[PDB]
Amino acid sequence: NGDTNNLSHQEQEYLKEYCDLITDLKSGDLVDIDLSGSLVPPSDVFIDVRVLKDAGEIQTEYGVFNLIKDSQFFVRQSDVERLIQQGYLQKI
Amino acid sequence: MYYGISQFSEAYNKILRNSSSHSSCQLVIFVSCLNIDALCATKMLSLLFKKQLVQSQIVPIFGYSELRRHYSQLDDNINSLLLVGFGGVIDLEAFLEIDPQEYVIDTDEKSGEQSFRRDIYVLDAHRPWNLDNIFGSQIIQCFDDGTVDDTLGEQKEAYYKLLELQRKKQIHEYEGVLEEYYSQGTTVVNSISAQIYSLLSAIGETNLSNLWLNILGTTSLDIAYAQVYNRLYPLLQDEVKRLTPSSRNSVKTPDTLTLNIQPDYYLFLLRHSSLYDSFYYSNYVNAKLSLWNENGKKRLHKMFARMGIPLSTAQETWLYMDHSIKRELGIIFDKNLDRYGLQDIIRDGFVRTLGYRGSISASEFVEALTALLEVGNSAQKLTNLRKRWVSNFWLSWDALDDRKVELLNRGIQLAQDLQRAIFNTGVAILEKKLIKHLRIYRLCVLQDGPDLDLYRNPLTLLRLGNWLIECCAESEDKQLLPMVLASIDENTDTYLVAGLTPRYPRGLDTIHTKKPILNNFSMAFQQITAETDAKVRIDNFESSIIEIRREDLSPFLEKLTLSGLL
Amino acid sequence: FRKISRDRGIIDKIISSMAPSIYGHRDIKTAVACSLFGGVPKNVNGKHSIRGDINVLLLGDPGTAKSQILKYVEKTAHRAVFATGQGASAVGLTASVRKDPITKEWTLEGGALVLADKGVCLIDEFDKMNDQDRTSIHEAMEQQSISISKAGIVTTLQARCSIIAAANPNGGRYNSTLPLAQNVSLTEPILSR
Amino acid sequence: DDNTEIIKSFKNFILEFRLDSQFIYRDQLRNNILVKNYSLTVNMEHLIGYNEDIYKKLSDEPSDIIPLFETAITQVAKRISILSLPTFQLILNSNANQIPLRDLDSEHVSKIVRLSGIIISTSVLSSRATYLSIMCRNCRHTTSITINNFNSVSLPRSCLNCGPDPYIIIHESSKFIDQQFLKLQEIPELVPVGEMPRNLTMTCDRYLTNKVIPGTRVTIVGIYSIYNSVAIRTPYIKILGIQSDVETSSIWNSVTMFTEEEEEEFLQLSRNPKLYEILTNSIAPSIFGNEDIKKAIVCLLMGGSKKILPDGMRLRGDINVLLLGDPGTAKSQLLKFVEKVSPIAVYTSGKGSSAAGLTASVQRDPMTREFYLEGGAMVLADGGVVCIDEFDKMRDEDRVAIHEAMEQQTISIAKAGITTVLNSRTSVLAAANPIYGRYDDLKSPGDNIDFQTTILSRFDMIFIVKDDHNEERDISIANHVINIHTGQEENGSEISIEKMKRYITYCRLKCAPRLSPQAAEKLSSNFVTIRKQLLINELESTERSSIPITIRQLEAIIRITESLAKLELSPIAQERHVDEAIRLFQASTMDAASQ
Amino acid sequence: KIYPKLHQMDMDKVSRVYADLRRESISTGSFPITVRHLESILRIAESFAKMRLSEFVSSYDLDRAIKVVVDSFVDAQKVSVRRQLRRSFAIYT
Amino acid sequence: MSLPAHLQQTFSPEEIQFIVENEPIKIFPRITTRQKTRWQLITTDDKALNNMVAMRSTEVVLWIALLLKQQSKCSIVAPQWLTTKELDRKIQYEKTHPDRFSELPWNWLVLARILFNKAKDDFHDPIHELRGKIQDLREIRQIKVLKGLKYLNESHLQLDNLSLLEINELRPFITEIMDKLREIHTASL
Ligand SMILES: Nc1ncnc2c1ncn2[C@@H]1O[C@H](COP(=O)(O)OP(=O)(O)OP(=O)(O)O)[C@@H](O)[C@H]1O
Ligand SMILES: Nc1ncnc2c1ncn2[C@@H]1O[C@H](COP(=O)(O)OP(=O)(O)O)[C@@H](O)[C@H]1O
Ligand SMILES: [Mg+2]
Ligand SMILES: [Mg+2]
Ligand SMILES: [Zn+2]
Repeated sequence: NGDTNNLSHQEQEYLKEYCDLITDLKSGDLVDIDLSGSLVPPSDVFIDVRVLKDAGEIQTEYGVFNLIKDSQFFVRQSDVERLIQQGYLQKI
Repeated sequence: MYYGISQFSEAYNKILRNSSSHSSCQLVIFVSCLNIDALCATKMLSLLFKKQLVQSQIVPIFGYSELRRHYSQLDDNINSLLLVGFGGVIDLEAFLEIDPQEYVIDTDEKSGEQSFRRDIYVLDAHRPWNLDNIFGSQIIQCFDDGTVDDTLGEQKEAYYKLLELQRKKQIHEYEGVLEEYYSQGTTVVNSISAQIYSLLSAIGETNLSNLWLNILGTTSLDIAYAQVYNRLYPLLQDEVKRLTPSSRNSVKTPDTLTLNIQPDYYLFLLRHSSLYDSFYYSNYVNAKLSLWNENGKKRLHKMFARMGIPLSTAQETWLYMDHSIKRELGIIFDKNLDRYGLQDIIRDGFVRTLGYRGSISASEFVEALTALLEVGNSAQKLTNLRKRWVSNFWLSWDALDDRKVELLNRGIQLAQDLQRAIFNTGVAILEKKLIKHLRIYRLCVLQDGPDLDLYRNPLTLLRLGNWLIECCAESEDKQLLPMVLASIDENTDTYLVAGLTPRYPRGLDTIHTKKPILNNFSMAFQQITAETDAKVRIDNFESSIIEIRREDLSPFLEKLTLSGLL
Repeated sequence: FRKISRDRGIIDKIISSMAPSIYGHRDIKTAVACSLFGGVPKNVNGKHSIRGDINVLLLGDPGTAKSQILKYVEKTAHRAVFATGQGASAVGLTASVRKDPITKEWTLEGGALVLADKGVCLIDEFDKMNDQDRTSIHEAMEQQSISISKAGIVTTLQARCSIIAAANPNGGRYNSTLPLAQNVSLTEPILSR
Repeated sequence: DDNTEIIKSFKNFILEFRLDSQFIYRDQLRNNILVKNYSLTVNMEHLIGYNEDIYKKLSDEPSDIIPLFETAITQVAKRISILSLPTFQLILNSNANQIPLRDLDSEHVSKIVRLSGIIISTSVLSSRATYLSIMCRNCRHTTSITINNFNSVSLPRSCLNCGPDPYIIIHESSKFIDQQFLKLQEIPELVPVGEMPRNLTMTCDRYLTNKVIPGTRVTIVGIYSIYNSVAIRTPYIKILGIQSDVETSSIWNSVTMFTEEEEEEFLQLSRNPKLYEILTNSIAPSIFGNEDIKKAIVCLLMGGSKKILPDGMRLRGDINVLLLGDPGTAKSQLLKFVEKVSPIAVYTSGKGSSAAGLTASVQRDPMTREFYLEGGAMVLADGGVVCIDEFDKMRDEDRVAIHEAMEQQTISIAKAGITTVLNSRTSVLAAANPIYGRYDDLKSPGDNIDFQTTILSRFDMIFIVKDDHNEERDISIANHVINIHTGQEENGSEISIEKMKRYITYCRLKCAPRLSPQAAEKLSSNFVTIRKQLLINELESTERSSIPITIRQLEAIIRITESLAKLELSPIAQERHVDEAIRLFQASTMDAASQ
Repeated sequence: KIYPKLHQMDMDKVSRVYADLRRESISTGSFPITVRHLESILRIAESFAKMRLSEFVSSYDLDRAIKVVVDSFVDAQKVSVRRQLRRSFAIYT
Repeated sequence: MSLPAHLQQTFSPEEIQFIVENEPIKIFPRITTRQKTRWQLITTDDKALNNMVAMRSTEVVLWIALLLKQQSKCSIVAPQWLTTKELDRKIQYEKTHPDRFSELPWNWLVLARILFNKAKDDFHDPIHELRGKIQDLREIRQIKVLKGLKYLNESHLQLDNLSLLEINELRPFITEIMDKLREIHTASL
């Protein structure tokens, strides 16, 4: 959204300020769009998802999700797209 | 409160009315981790809610401790909670520390009723109902199958009068009748999947997949509570006849789906193994022939020789077996089986075929699902084991989808492996004469078996228990005596005791066989645990299964024998 | 055979019934009975092979009823072959390679140990054998197999046979004042088998 | 009449069979015709599912219906690839129970059978006729014949006056196919009591040729039939399918038989930080201790890398290991495991072997009276490992017959006119006992070893295993062995034999690391120190060292370094591998020499 | 028809007798002792179990096998140390 | 960078499905939205949805139609080109004209896959027959494409009536090979 020992210090600085640039771009007039969003077209409105790794009751923008390991949700893809991206959820 | 057979539509409409808003999820379902009937019922409910676009969450749950933890961890935005496969016997309001005042939203003096933020629905087939949930509470709503109205009038009267209250005599007699009601043992009287299918028929959403799931749920009770399956069979037959297209002259197509009522058999995975292995690894056949010793193998070989099936042909797999014998099997079996006492193998079951694929029966499907549940794959280790079983729940749930057939095949393979292991362990138990025949019950404790890691799962332990119950216990013309089976695990130095109800000779209709036999081990186990400093864990949903420490089993069993309430 | 065997002292009425025409030698009879009944072979996970047969060596004085015991074991065993010290060869035991008179092509013949598969090979005058012939049975006595690489044939056989051998100590009479190693000419690898 | 209906039925199976939304056989056919593989592999479980009647015919009379299913395939292929092509081969897969090789008898004649065995010989390809053009001697009348290779055919006896047999074949207008002969021996364990293993002759056609090599276990689906060569017939099996656990095609040519999905697994496994530990633990899980020998066996299985210099000199890339020690050490069990894990291996006993048994032997064909060459253990094990057990019982001449094949990796023959230099690139893993059976410390090392310095210098690593009676170790071994006797990790600490064998093949055909300069400087300094150490030891004792340290040991250290690098698919060998190689060399060969 | 299997056995007893045998066999010229004999004990126990047509090896069978092996080991010793060896090993015989 | 390497210069199959799902389709409403809330869209027209009457043919966007069908509130009317007879005619036309492609719609494969997956009970012919016909048509067109690939050159090329999914399949090979040919030719001068 926006190991490191491999990179040289110049590359580390480059990556840091490039992430800063990406966030600055995301903050502009394209705010309504999630520029660092998903590039696969939206197909289904509701999907079954499974919790892949246990975590607390994460409070996302769209709502509160009680991420119990080995529990399924029937939710809208748009809401849980970030959690799938990070790896807390799986589509199945 | 309790919802009659006709009130299922009202309950469903309430759930839709309250917990249905595309903004957020407001429904949660708790399921018994190790109950196939609950698995199928929850699959049916999940499909039904998916059709109407109701956001939900499904949480597998092993034991009451996990139930309490998860309920405490529930958010306050959940309007409806669904419990499938448990909760009826315990006092949910007391157990979950539910204070009706805290959960109240609005109270109307004119109406005389109060509105509550949360609602809890109980889908349980166990008995007896806890009279507090049925009659006292309001947040708890119990899905009844007619028992409360058929045979609970006197108990209702007594409980209502007791709440309403020379008077000492009436009070005493009322608590006496209540205690008499609470004294009886626990049994299963119906199938949850049948209840959900009745709801679906009430709202008109029955199709072939729902009927398949209902059949799986109902047939999962055949092994233990045969008397429930025999009662529910006619309805399933009528439903299959009603749903099936009248004309079958059309040829098979890659999409045709068939659901027939063909002659099934009490054989282990007939269509996915050899005809020999189906007889060898069958509970009934081993019970009626004693295959665990050499004379049994000789008798089975004699039977096959008499039937006219070469040994090489019998050991061939089902698909490639000689087709003349496969076609004649019904004729060959019917004359030959009566002589060996294996006549009751003949039966009628449900077989489902998907175009151009192998046909599989309901019993084998249930066996595959159970095998996936069992072996699919200090307090820290216990929690890890329970987490692994919760994980296996989802493998078994996936195996229910026609797009996942590799999982079903994997389940059949695992089921064959597990039955082989159970056969070997039972052979070791019977050869050594490890079964002690006391006057109150039978006992069998495993201490040094070769495959003792398998029996940490209650399901595998119950599989072995059923195997033992059928062989040399159902037969031999011995008196019906309940059995206790225990197993050890060095990694945690504790026992997993499991009382088992006796079973009448299979397929022997009689007035005494008509009467059901209850399981009293829950009451005795709880009494002994309370009286002694047992350290027993009674958190499992099946109250007959507990955990004991290595050094407490001897005192526990001594007190069990001296109790006399078994 | 299943009533005789529930009785309580079968394990010792069986030892008594071993060569009853020999007066004493209870240890020899016990060893012979153990070898006759033999252990259980086991393949752990399909990767580890463990022998399941018992080998016995009788190292005694001249007139002490050794050859008679060997003859009795030959009589009683299901499949037995009797060989004497210098009457046996390295390929006479195990297997040999010949050129078939008909097809004029190399072929493989089974020796004593092959004839004694699932049986007993009784070697008398064990200490007088040739060293070359004696070293031949090393692989068969532990691995239960014979490996031949000769004349274009590369094959491994099965020799699941137990060996009961009779030997005579150095000098013709056991010297109880010296250790066992000094009283026999055999070496550690053969003795350990 | 009925033939057309049968052909129509098998054509509808190839055009109507869908298990979900993909036509499996229609798409398999198109994809095969695009790469010029004119065949279709059909699974018999799918045919039993479409129409059981079609399976009943194919199983009741196999040599009559199989020829009619080939023509159906050809017709469908023409319809699918040509917009208005030889007869297509049909390869069968089945899961029916395997009949033991020796249980095949008169009850199975002209039936489809499945069986397993070991391939002991393969023939030079022959040419069978599939479309003859013929002419008449007298009237010169032209005709043609069409032949299917399924026997229950000859030129017409009477012309179409012309005497008997008037037709002569016109070869420049005929078409032929490929035919091969195979000998199948039954598995050693299946053999009954006191019986020699039995052979069986097999023949394959077209795309089933050049699929196996001698010494590889295979599974065969075919037809048990008979051919007349009095009232007896010699049986044989007409192959309809071959399945093997060895990717012989990858081993002979390039890298093949690895799917991208399979290849991805191997890269993932190589990325494991501690693959060395997993591989070391995976060898002989049932043998306690002996970690150094297991690491040496890992290095031997991995192998080094071979170089061909511009001037033509070749540098050996294989590692040879000797195990000298006392009885009961589990050397034979290690050899029997290595024979079972390696993709190609032969287990031989030094006593039951010969100079011609190893290497190659000259044999005379009884018919042609012509001498030819047959490969022995070292040829049959080419590209793999030879496990020579009882290395001390081998005769002096039979042992001397191994020097060139161990070092130069070639078998020079000059016998009966035949003059050649075969190729034998094998790794030798030998087990032996000292002179007195036990390594006696009282006597000098030159008294416990009868091997000459020439043969010993050819071994990269020499292990002198001594059995010391230590109570703690003895108790540990007793507990381990009892657990084995009375009694599956597969959790990242051990991999099954199949996966390990496939990984060995992948690494061998995919990597060949090279030394970096730092490693070269390190190994060069170590060699100078070791040679000085042998000289100080020699000056002290009048006796000349029995364990030598020549340039071959430097090359052995280089090979060990390269094998350790190759184990992890690292194109370059760094000092982190040189240190391990030096440690292993010190643990085995300098340890043996020091005593 | 009979293949006895080791299920319930005193591991410590067998381990302790094996260690004792090894330590006492360290002496020069004594009968060799290796893991082969540890396995021979179990083989003899299985044979004794087979003699009774029993499907499981009992404790008595293992005790008898241990006695057989220990005696056979002791008898082979020299006269000078035979008495000491017999006294030391009397626990298992 | 910002765009993955597999989405550069070409579209993914999901992108093609996204494009296809904006074309209009005919539906039979199972509800009567017409009045005798209200849809408010910005990417398509909303008058049709606001005016629905039970069992009355109307046209809406394909994705809205699929969403409605998921609720059992509309029955998609399959296109006229997706009947058995029309597919037989197209197969015959392909067979008789080896040098040209038939006049199937530019979205026949994608729409066929979508409708078979989603609306299985809205066809008037057996589904297996339609699947077989579409498979046959695909094979014939594949033969024609293979034959036509032998005329790549440094100049233009024409592939008339080739559908969107086939063009997406072939875009990399065709474009890169023709680019290399052009590069060689231009280097020549
Ligand atoms: N960890 C172990 N160490 C040693 N022997 C073992 C071990 N595990 C099992 N064995 C036993 O080793 C025996 C095999 O003999 P082994 O391979 O040790 O002999 P060797 O020393 O190579 O040969 P030889 O005695 O002829 O010199 C088998 O009986 C097997 O049961
Ligand atoms: N303990 C004994 N009981 C009975 N007979 C014996 C005994 N010891 C020796 N003999 C006699 O000795 C003879 C056999 O001697 P034998 O065993 O062949 O000598 P060797 O031991 O050199 O082979 C037989 O006739 C037998 O009767
Ligand atoms: Mg004699
Ligand atoms: Mg050895
Ligand atoms: Zn003529």
